[PDB]
Amino acid sequence: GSHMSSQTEHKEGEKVAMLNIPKLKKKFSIYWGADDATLKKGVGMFVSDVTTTPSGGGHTVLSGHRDTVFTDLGQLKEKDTLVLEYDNKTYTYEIQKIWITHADDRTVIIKKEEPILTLTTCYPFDYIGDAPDRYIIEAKLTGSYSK
Repeated sequence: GSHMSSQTEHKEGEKVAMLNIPKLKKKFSIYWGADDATLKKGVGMFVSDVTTTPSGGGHTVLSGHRDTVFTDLGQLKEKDTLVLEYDNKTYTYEIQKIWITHADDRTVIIKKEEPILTLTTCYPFDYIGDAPDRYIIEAKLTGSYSK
């Protein structure tokens, strides 16, 4: 009963926002939800009754994996910033603190009464599936743009 398909409303596996890095001048496509079951997508946004998208003050969680090392040095730093594009609006975030937590850390996947961007990734080649310790990049919204 999956013959019918939908494409227009916020749906998991669909591009809803784009992640752009100014310091590293790197860009990544962020799709609604983050299905780890399939390796089709690369980066997905956590979706839960507590997790929400960055459209104006909310808990934003990013999910990704680590492949190789290139600009990781500039990625992990409070001087780095994460720009998110949503609804033709650009949100400017800034790395506040970087640490590592377990994949079962709901404290980092809870709800936030403020616009905070948290990135959780890892899935190393050494470990198959959801690595035990995932890297966490915490960032807060400093500026926002709207066109």
